[PDB]
Amino acid sequence: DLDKIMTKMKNKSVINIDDVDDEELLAILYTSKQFEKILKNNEDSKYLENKVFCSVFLEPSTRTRCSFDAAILKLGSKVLNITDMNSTSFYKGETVEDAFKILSTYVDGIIYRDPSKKNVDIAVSSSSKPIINAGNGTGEHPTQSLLDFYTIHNYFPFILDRNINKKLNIAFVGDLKNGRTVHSLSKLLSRYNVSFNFVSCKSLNIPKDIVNTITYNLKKNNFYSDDSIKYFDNLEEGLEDVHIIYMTRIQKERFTDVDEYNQYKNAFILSNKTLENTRDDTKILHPLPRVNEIKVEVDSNPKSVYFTQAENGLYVRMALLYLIFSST
Amino acid sequence: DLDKIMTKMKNKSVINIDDVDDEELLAILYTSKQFEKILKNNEDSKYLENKVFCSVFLEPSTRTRCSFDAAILKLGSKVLNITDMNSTSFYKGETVEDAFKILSTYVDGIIYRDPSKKNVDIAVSSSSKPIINAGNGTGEHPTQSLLDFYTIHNYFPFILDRNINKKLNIAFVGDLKNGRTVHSLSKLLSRYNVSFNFVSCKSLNIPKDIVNTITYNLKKNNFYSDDSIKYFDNLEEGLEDVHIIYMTRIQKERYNQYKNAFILSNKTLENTRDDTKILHPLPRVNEIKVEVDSNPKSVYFTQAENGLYVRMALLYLIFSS
Amino acid sequence: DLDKIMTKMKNKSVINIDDVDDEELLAILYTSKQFEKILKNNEDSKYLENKVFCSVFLEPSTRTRCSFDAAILKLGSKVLNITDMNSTSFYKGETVEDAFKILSTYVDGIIYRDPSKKNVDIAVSSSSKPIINAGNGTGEHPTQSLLDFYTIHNYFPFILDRNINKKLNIAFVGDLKNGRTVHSLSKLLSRYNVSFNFVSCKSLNIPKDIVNTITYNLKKNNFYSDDSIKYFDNLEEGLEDVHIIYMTRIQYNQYKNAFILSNKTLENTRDDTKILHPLPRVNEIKVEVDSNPKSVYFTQAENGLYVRMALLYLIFS
Ligand SMILES: Oc1cc2ccccc2cc1O
Ligand SMILES: Oc1cc2ccccc2cc1O
Ligand SMILES: Oc1cc2ccccc2cc1O
Ligand code: NA
Repeated sequence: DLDKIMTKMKNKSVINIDDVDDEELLAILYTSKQFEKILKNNEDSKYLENKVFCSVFLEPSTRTRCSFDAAILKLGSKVLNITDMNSTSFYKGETVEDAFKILSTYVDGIIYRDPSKKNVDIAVSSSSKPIINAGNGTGEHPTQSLLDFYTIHNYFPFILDRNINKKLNIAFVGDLKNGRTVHSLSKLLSRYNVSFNFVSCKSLNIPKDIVNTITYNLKKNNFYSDDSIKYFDNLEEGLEDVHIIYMTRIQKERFTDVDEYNQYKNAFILSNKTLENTRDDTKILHPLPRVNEIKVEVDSNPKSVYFTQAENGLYVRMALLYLIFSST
Repeated sequence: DLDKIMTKMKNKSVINIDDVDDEELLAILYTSKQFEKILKNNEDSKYLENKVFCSVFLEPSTRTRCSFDAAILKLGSKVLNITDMNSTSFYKGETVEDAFKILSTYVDGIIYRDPSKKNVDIAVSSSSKPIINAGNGTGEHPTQSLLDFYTIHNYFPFILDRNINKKLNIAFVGDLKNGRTVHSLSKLLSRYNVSFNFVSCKSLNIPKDIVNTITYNLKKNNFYSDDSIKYFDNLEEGLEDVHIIYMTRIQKERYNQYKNAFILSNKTLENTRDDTKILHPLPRVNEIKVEVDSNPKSVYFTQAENGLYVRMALLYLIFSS
Repeated sequence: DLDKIMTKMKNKSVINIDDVDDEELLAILYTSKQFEKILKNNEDSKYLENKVFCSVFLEPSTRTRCSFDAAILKLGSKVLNITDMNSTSFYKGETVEDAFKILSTYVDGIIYRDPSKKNVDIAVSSSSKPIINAGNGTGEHPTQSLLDFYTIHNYFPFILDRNINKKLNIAFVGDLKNGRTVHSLSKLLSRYNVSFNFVSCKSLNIPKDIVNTITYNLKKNNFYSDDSIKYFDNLEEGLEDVHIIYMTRIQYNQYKNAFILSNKTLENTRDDTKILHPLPRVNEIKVEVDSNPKSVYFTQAENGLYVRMALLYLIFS
């Protein structure tokens, strides 16, 4: 019932993936699928024409910012842009609360990226218009999780059924400790019948916090067992019997010590060889950009869908904006 | 007669607040009010759709640039942005006159902000398209004046009457020397029955030429008396019988002694008139304590919101077909 | 004719002026002229409405970036801008191939300015959408050549005829060595019946390989003679009997004052001669020359709007 769902979603801020419930998630997946058909047939996509947004990006994140701008403008809307290298360079003396109180009288909605946990939450309480969090310091990047799930669901639509006999097995590989994308998508997937392989070097293990949350979310639907969560330090064991391989970025800005960065960047390299004993239906995701995590040769392997995944982002962002901001 | 005033304003540049006459001021106010009703009722505000603008900002002024962009885009028009720390990084060898001659062949109009006084005036005489000055070295910021006036007029509509028995009293408080906002609004208010309190430290006093322009403008409508301009030292005396309090920003560039001289608190407001309204061009740092935001005398966030309506109105009047 | 040409040009990347052949040049010039009429008569110009572009400028080049944005927006389209000082801050660890692969799934076309040739060539192979090169290190600046040629063609339309009895004579003046704009436009003009006067100081001479290409092109269309290419030291000889004077930017001290165009120096030129300069100018043309009817360098800049509109339209409609 897209109409009941849309009334509920209208004017919603999306800050954490838990702001999206089951019915909203189905509305987003369905709407995303419509926009995919629309774009792929070169149909008119201007379903949100009279809106003006502000996109405020207070750290270097030009790829994410451009993804949101492309979705706004493809919807037929307009966007003005605030971009700065950090938040203090923009706010200067001014409080986040004043800035958002006024900005929100200028525009119909705001896309906000700020590594400060606190700033996004201040923004939301002071804004008189809906905010979409495009990523913040505290591990929430909801539109990424949504586009990841959309992508997963396209190959394995049983993920939505909550069928005790149809379990999806995913391996997360790389920086589990700091990977926000992993945190947020884990939280979402664990609402469904999903089992997890965590593959990482010791100092980049998945945090306890995330494991507790995954545990809680699986138990809630009686899908939690001792086989639900496995831990591995090598690909040959961790890649066995998974439907999805999700490779994280290894972010240089996160590892000061360049030797640590060099150790972690080359610990898990996906090649055609490391893929030989995976399931025939397995699909490889990566939020992008990559550096050495996935060899170029893998781009020709039909198991890889990480470029399709990034393209799916346009559809899913358009869908989310449309559902929140349309007057109908 | 809006139709007759719209023919007059079409393709007008707005550089100084003296480019706007009494009747044009009325049409801006009236048109701003229409945009306010439209926007408050969540309605379709595409009143100017087929235009392309260039916004040229040659000092850091992110907020003002976003204000204008919002107005343009909300009207249904388009904008391209040139942004730089200073004007020399942008012009480099090239004359302002060449740059504006060419730019004007690409767009329908130009919003220009440049800390140089002279540049804007060069730009206007070289441009084949209207220019809106969004603030310059010579203390002219006419759209700020317009929106300030609109906000004042909302609470004290008699300011338009030039009735000898209904005088508006305003205190400007802070940096009067370098306050672009103060110079421009004083020039506009002084065409009406208004008296002025200037509250500042010695180093930041209002320039004489602003005093001359005020005096000259008041004399011209017989509103000048020896009471018309007073100068104070402290708030308690400065704020005494004033319908409007206008706090300036006190910005670091132009300091530790200046920044704490005049902070508006609920204390400093106890012996103002019941009906006084507080304006501030924004952003605010410490000039007004947060407690004053709940005091119903404060209207600075409405004032900034009003700027959407007034900028939309101005653009509409100048650029529509 | 034009729908056939448009089907051909649809989805073309324009990287070098040699990506544009005779018939594509004709469609560009025709369509440019239609946009000129439309704009000058205040008519609706929204011929490309549902398109979203990405403008990627990886060196400072504000004026060229604004021209393309103006043309996109005048067509009724939208643009998102990527706008930093070098390419390494933008690519960081990502390959140019991955970056363009993904960006071309988000947008309908890309306007790209990068001083690196390697980058532009990888972009074109990786992009699933057409790219327009907005200028690069190597002097390929095709939209500048196109608008230069449009401007020339307006005053001397015989340039397109390839008539042995109607030759256009052009002088290029200033920094011929480093003046990209010259190299590119020379290559385009040498497809036609054109003779060249190169006016420069010793150290800023036109490169021999540009002279080789010009020679080759003139021979191929049977327009080459021993008068085809002349070399000069000075304006008084150089400016003689030329339909076009093209002044370069001089972008030093001694080498930037040698050829300044004044009303005096124009006294013995043809009455019909037109003065172009790709702009901005510093000292190369005196302000007095702006009033002289022979000067068209501001009309030339304005024409650039029409020409960029035309090219965008023809590629992306
Ligand atoms: O994930 C990516 C998104 C992009 C968007 C715009 C331009 C380049 C991009 C590269 C990416 O890896
Ligand atoms: O104080 C202000 C903050 C702003 C933030 C974004 C856009 C416009 C703004 C105007 C303000 O006065
Ligand atoms: O010389 C030029 C100046 C410009 C200024 C603004 C936009 C485009 C411009 C192009 C020029 O050649
Ligand atoms: Na824009």
